[PDB]
Amino acid sequence: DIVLTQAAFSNPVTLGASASISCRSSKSLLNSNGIIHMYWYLQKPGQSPQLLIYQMSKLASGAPDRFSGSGSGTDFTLRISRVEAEDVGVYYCAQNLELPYTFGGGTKLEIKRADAAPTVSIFPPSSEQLTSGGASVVCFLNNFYPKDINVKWKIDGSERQNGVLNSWTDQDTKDSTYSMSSTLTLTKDEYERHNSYTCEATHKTSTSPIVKSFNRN
Amino acid sequence: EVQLEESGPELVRPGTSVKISCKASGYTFTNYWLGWVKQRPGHGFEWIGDIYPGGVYTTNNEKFRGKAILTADTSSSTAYMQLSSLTSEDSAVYFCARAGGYYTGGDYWGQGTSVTVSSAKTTPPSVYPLAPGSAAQTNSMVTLGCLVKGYFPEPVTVTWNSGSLSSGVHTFPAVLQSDLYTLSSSVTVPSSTWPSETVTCNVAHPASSTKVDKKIVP
Ligand SMILES: [Zn+2]
Ligand SMILES: [Zn+2]
Repeated sequence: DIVLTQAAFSNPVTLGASASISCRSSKSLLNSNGIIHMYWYLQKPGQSPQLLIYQMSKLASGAPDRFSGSGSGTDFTLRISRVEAEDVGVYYCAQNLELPYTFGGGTKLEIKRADAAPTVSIFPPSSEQLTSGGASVVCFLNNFYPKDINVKWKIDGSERQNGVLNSWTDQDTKDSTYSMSSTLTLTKDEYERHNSYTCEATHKTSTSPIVKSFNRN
Repeated sequence: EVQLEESGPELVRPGTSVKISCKASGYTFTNYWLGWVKQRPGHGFEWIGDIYPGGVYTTNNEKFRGKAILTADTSSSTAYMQLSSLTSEDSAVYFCARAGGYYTGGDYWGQGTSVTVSSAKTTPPSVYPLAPGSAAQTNSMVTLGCLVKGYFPEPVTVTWNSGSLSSGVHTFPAVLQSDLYTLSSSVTVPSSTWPSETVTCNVAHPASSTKVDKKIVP
């Protein structure tokens, strides 16, 4: 099987600057008929992939000319003259020279922007959930950058790691930030035995973690 | 305009078979190859095979031998892919794409079809409102939200005010636990507009033919 190797990530790129994504093939993709069976696809979060470059260096219809491709037949490069915020996503190289046709692992492009502290919001269980014996405490940590962050939950001052479910959004295609949701799910029984609930965030924009909390009463 | 319309999401039990469609329009159906690719949650792409409706020739990925077969109905300009002896390894999103011409890749793509292979039963979502509790949340902007819990299978569609409220919205990827999914969605709006201008989240779960609207009240 032909193996296409791509880095999983690229260094954060400054908006408006040039960027390059490379892909290496385990064997030449050049046909005896002179055709290079290499393509570049871009997949944005929650969308279908889009073709950017076909036959190594030909610009696909519907793709902006900010994108260009080149290569030696074995090593390939996708270039972006001026990176825009909406360009964030995963870029894949692919080949159909031989069966089975294969794809590279994809390279995620990330935009570099100014640091931004997360806006934290904590929410106690709703009356409706409690009625069913459940008690989920929700904490939103929105629009922060860089992506590196750590959330800690404390009940009555003691850390609680059990029953925590976290989810992250991809880099926003407009403001280039990241957002995160953390939910501590307890039973009503458990929830009612304690008083203070706290959501703590450790991010490079603050020496002390950003804290948000409430008291059941 | 070239369009490839794929059939809706599927929840099927392992050991059975499912057949998904790709209705094409906007061009001569019999003159271009249509291909199919597989994308598992959090993974890349896997090519399954291509089909040429004009003679009905197919090129397949032998890794799926005995698992997939491609067909085409010329009278309806529709391509089909049937997957058999299903297991959770087959749970993924399948896309169909048109090949622009002579080795010019997939220039047009369908919206994808989500297939979940599981023995688990379909369960509608419980939607709980998330309104500012005990701690005056900001003052220039205020964040509200909805917690969607205990549903199966994926996916659910979340909108606010039936789609008219879109800026400042963050709908997070669902997480699976104990055979049930949980998702959340937040929306940040101007403090001077709420609660005067109502905010309601709408959660649709086609699988269970259910949709629930929850208005967020102080
Ligand atoms: Zn935001
Ligand atoms: Zn306890």
